[PDB]
Order: sequence, then structure tokens, then C-alpha cells
Amino acid sequence: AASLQALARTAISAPLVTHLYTADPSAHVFDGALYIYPSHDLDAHFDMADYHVLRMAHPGAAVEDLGQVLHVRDVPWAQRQMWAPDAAQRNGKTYLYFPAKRADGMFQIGVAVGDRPEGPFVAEPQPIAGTYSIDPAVLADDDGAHYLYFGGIWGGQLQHYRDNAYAQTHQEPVGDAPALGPRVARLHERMIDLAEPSREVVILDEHGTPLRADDHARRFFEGPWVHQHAGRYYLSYSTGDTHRICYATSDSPYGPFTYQGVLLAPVVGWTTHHSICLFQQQWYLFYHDSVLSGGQTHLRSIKMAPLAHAADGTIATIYPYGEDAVSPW
Ligand SMILES: O[C@@H]1[C@@H](O)[C@H](O)OC[C@H]1O
Ligand SMILES: [Ca+2]
Repeated sequence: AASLQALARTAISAPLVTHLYTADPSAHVFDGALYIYPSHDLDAHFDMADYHVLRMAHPGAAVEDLGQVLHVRDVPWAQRQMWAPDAAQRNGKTYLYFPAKRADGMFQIGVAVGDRPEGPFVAEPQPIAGTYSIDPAVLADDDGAHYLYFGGIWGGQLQHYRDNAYAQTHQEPVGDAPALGPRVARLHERMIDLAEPSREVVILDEHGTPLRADDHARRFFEGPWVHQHAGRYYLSYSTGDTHRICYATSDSPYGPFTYQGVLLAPVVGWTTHHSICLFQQQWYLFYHDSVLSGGQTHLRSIKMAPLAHAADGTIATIYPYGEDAVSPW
């Protein structure tokens, strides 16, 4: 636990907050300010039960904790494990999208509605029909549509689904079979329903071939995020056991997306999760690691670092402890 100490010393970001553990940061600019919707790690395994909302009033501002806005006890369909959330706005309402586990052990995604971005949010009684697995991200397209992206394998259970239907004997593909991708569905105007069944998002390599299941350096693992820049859509995501946030580009929110490279090098703690958000004069990467907790994977803190799109559209790799650091993974 001294190799950990080198990384803390050269970390490029300090924890945005330290009075509670935070993870899975989803950043949005709502109503002139930056709101962050992270998960809330509890210091008792990932047994989170509630969400807070954080805010930066302006660039460089101190980070405000706007308090708890949703608890699993008010989510009647869910039993436990309030994981990586996201938010969207429409018609003056704010919607909090969140993955949670039913009593029978299956993850699904539910939504909660509020009249302000800081809530409080009133959760719908049933989960969103046609969703499953975890890690929602809702893209507010320039054209006025909203798209829901979701999925995570391993613990996230996506591997048990094909064409939106569960099977106990559905497993993660192996070898030369195409790796599973995240799901995408346009949202209905009423925002709490999908407008359509979800579709597979396909990630391609440099030769236009879907990433293979045995390509763990690049294949989708969990936590999709999409942002728009310079006329293209950027899909970014965690690769899980290779500990990277990678990204790919498409001219459509539906893909297919062509793999581009690594956006974030490995962080301390097993998981890595992020969002990418434009705030006034600067794009930022929001991410998390386990430095604050001394390396405990399930006790995380969110961070932010400035991100840069080059003229050719690529995004240079961000190294959370410096390019020189010995990677934690
Ligand atoms: O949603 C997150 C998930 O992607 C990860 O596997 O573990 C922590 C969760 O909050
Ligand atoms: Ca997310």
C-alpha cells in the first residue's frame, strides 16, 4: 500500500467531495449550472441505497452537496442496489434514471420525476418497460430527441439478454463471437417510457468488423455515455477487466460506432465509470477512483479533469495519475 501512495501524490484530480463516497458521476448543465448525479457508496459490496445531487454553480466553483433526493424505500419495485444513475430534462421536469435490483434479483432501470434538477424526485412505481441490466445514460440530442443507453455485463446481467428477452442460459459470448454492446432506445416525449424496443449498439474496429468477445482491451463492459461534438456522436464506456474508458464515434446516435482509442487510463480501485460534459468554455471528463478510501474498490470518490477534442475529432488519453505513473492495473 505504498505503490498506492505514489499515485495519490501524482493524481491529476482531487476528490470533488470527501464527506460522502461518490461514484459513477453523470454530469449535466441544467439551468445555467453543472449538476452531477453520482451513486452514493455506503461505508458499512455495492449495497447503495440512495442518491444525492451535487452542483457547481459556475466553472471552478466549490462543489455543493444538495442532499439526498431519492431512496430505495420509496422505489416500490426495487429491493436494493441503487447503482449508476443519470438525469435528463424535458418540459420543465427533471427525470432521474437509475438501475436497481428487484426482489427476484434482476436489475432493471426505473425513473423518478421532479420539478427541479435538485429534486426531490418521486419514483415511478414500476420500472421502465423494456429495460434491464444497468448503467442508464440519457442523451439530450441537439435535435430535441432523448435516447436512453444502458447495459453492463458480469454483475450487470446484460449477458443474459438477447433481443430484449431474458434467458437463464444466455451467457456472455466468447472467442470470435461479437462482443455484446450497450442497448439504445429513443425515449417517449413523456420521458418515463421508451418510444421503441431497445436496439443493440454495435462497436466496430478499424476494419469495420464488430469487436470480438475475446477482445477485452476494447469490447464494451459497462457504463455507456454518449456526447455530441463537431457533428459526430461519441460513445464512451468502461472495458471492465482492462480498466479503461474507451470511446468510438458514429454519425448516428444508433451507431454503429467505430472504435477510436482509450480516453481514460486505469484508475485505483477495480471499477471505472465516467461522463463527459461541456461546461461554458471547457469539456470535462468526470470519473471516479478509490484513492480517498485507501484503495477500497467499493468506496469511491468522483473527480473531474479537463478534456480536449483535437481538430481531427480525436480525444487524447487522460492519465489520472500522470502519464509517467505506474498504472494500478
Ligand atoms: O453501476 C455501477 C456498475 O457499473 C459497477 O459495476 O459497480 C458499481 C455500480 O454503481
Ligand atoms: Ca453512467
